[PDB]
Amino acid sequence: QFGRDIADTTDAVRDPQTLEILDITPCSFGGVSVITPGTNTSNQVAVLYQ
Amino acid sequence: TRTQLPPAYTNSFTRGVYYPDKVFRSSVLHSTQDLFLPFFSNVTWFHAI
Repeated sequence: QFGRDIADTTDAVRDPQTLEILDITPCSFGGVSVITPGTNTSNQVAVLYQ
Repeated sequence: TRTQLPPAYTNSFTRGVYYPDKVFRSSVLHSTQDLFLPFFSNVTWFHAI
């Protein structure tokens, strides 16, 4: 009825209506960072998603 | 009129493993605790001849 990954987590599931196996992937997660020239110089900044 | 004869014996050659759960697992090594048949154990044999 279920699958589980080696991270102990429920990776996949059987649909009760269609008995079709479905794989889950979490909502996208992102690492965020900010770059600056130094406040005593300029305020334009660039952003980086890791 | 049947004849009866003392029990015979044989050996548990690594059988009696059964799925412990209804969960799909793959490419993995996993461990459990339950009732299972001990390997290499003296086990009884009967016949009807």
